[PDB]
Amino acid sequence: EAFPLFKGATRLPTIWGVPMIPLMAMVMGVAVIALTVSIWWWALVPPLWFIMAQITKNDDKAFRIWWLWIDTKFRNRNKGFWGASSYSPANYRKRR
Amino acid sequence: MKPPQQQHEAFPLFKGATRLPTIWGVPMIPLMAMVMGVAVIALTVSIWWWALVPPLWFIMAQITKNDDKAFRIWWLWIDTKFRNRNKGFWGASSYSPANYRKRR
Amino acid sequence: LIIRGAVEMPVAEFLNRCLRIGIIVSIALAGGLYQGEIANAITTVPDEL
Amino acid sequence: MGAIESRKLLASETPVGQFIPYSHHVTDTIISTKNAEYLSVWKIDGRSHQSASEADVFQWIRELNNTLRGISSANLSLWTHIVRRRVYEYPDAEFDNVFCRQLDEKYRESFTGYNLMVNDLYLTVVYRPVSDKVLSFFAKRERETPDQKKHRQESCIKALEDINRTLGQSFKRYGAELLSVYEKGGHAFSAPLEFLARLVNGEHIPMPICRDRFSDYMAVNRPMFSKWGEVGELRSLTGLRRFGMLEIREYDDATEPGQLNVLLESDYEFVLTHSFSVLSRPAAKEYLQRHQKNLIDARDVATDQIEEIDEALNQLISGHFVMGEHHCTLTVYGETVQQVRDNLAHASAAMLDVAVLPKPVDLALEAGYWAQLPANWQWRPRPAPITSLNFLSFSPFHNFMSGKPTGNPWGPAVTILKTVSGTPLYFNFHASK
Amino acid sequence: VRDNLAHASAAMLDVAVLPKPVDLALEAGYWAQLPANWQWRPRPAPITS
Amino acid sequence: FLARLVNGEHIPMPICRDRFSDYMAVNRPMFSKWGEVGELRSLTGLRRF
Amino acid sequence: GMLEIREYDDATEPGQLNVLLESDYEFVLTHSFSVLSRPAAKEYLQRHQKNLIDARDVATDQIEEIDEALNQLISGHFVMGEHHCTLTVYGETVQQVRDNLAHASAAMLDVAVLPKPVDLALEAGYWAQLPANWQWRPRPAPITS
Amino acid sequence: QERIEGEYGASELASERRPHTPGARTLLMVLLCVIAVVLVTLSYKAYKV
Repeated sequence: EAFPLFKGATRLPTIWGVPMIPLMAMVMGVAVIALTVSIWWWALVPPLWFIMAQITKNDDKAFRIWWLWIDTKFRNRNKGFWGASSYSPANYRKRR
Repeated sequence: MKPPQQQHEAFPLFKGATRLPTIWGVPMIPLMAMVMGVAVIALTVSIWWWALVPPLWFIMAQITKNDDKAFRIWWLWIDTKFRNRNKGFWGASSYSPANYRKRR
Repeated sequence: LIIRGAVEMPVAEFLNRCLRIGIIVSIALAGGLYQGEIANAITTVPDEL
Repeated sequence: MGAIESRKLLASETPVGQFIPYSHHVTDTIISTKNAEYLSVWKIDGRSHQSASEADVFQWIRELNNTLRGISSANLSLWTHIVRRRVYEYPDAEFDNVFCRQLDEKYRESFTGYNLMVNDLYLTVVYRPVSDKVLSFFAKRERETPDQKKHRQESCIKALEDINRTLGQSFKRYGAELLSVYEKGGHAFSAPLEFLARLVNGEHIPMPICRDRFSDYMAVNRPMFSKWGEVGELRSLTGLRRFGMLEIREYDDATEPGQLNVLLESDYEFVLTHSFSVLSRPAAKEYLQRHQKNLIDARDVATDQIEEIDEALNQLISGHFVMGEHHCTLTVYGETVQQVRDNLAHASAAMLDVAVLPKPVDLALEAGYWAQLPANWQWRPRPAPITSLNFLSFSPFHNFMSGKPTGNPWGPAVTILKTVSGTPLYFNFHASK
Repeated sequence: VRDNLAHASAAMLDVAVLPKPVDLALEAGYWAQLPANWQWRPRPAPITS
Repeated sequence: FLARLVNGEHIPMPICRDRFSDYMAVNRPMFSKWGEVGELRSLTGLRRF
Repeated sequence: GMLEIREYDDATEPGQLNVLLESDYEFVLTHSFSVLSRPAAKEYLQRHQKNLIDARDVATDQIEEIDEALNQLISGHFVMGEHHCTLTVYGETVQQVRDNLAHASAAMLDVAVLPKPVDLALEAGYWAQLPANWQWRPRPAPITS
Repeated sequence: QERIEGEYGASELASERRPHTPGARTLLMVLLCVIAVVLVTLSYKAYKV
């Protein structure tokens, strides 16, 4: 009698089976490469695009976790001094 | 007597049992053994001898299809009851209980 | 990625698929020996005739 | 020549230690192994099967599978062991009353020609640190610093101890008892080692905890296996015991609950065996996909083909069973080679009665006999993957009630009563908790 | 705390909701507990009410 | 309650003359670089989560 | 027929297997103590500890005990040596000899020692009873004094 | 001049290490051995052509 749960969960808006935001990141990166070194380099698209499709199909929301880690635990400066990433409780906003 | 029986409610058992990973219908490990053997023959006597592949390969396919795990039994026998040295002296293959590891 | 996060069959499927891709790519890249085959054809004609 | 040949033949033997994968007790309930595969033994008082509705054994299997599927790590394993045995431990009782003496002499006279044998079930849930054989192929060669060896040690001990707690809580109605070290006379006597030694020796030799690896001194009976045959022979002090192994290789379109009950009522003393090397969900799904592909590469059978494997795969993804590699080796014990063959034919008839076509093991007798000791996958003759529901249907831990002959608070059992089933009950007032 | 985490994982698996310990987004999750923080949630997956 | 979410303790939070974001955390948290567990360095004692 | 009593654990009683002094069968129970020079004992203990360390399973109930004994040897002042033990029960009927062996095995399992029956080493065992027959000892292993 | 006794120093979390599945190293090494011999033979033909 359990209330049905449908597997439309985390069926993210995907084109070709890949979410918009990370695929746009790849488009920007490959465009940068093409404009920087050589123009033959829109062949870098299909390999990494296919690997991203295989990553997304297995684990639908890997990229959100990636971005969260990159934004927070990768930016925090004094990881080495404390032995761990820490944020000061008292608000030292560099003011006096 | 009649301990619990079936009434078509029995838990299904599918025949994916011992459907071993097979290429062309033959398991990897024995087919690799045949490849090694035929390669040895080809490198040893003559190079016309990769025609020795299809006959024994087909006989191995017919063996595997009938009895899926013959080769594991073959290897187990070869490793254990064929290696044991004093089969003749005892009248049977026997392993000493006391650990005589040749030490003193 | 497969050993950390993605769907994987570690030893059988991944190694076997990598082997298939590698063998096919190696054969296809053996085409880089084109002069060998062009000479093979140009000499197959006279030897037989 | 005639003098030196003793040592020459001596030193040129393969000791049984090469085939027994055990070592020091690491925890009072867990035994190590040369490959560092810690295991524990579970003595089980299997619940009755005769006195229950047919649907209720289904319900028992449902509960048992539900508890299993929570903890069935891809690193697990199971060896059930229903060691049918005859009772030599029931001392004749002294008496003073003439009326009582007459009554007891008459009663024990009434047992001439009766199956005096008691079932003894078991379970050894094993824990390999690493599942995939391909990486373990390297791991068997590397060198590890002692501190990380210790780290693996506590990781495995904690994991297996959680498994033991869960199984204990799941066997509340099965009267299970985890076997553990007990001390006799200022020395450590192992409780599991006696069972595994019974597997090796065929007797019950009380195994002490000495200062060596158990593999060195855990076999006190020189076994002998025939060159061309299915039967063997154990040369012991108390007498020869000839054993003839057997093997299951052909299932059917059924996993009816407790189909292997017929070997409980046996007239022949044996040791059944099982194995369930729990298997990863991707690998199990691949095996089932292989069966699906093979089936669908054929004529379209109406129902056996399509919907059955539809629901099979959908359950497997939805987490309702866990496939595993399985093998069952009934080994009958006997005193003469003709009699053990007769018992083997009887057991084959019994298995064929319940639609599991058995074929006696002939070339791999020694491999099978070394495949009974828990933590031996490399010696199993025919591991064939099956559904987990199905394995728990090949070992529902059914058992006829038998009671405990000795070890009671007062001593020996008070009386022995006829049972309509046939297996005798060793009556005693003191029940368990 | 790791022992308790393994216990909680066993408990959740008992009721058929496969849990996976958060490893890369520990800090994002820990900042996703305070109400009015959607930008920090690791895995928002739509479900029926 | 929300401070209990942040701190791990029950510190009675008064209404002072600032934004709550400024003075609502009295425990310096510490998150591991590679892991799932952390540590709250407080006066009354460490709490690992 | 014979029995080889190979025991390593320190005895519980100062006389452990003295249950054999009262039994219904004859025997000649034999022990040898071929001493080891002190450096040889040190080297043996070191090699044993090393080979126990360099294994795939860690057993801290063994390594620490052996390492305790290694410098107990220097300071406890007892000198080690080789030691084999063999019990040669006599009889009249061969089945009677096997019954004697079973009785002795039980009566020594009662005292926490496990007898290992002798099957092919009997000639070596018997010719090892003579003093100065070091060569024919089946499988001696070092034992504390 | 030494760290002050009985205080909270650096974290105890830096002691954490990522465990390795004890098959990855050996088979990874052998896989790279075979792929490398393929690639070297391939560049042998590359230069030879």
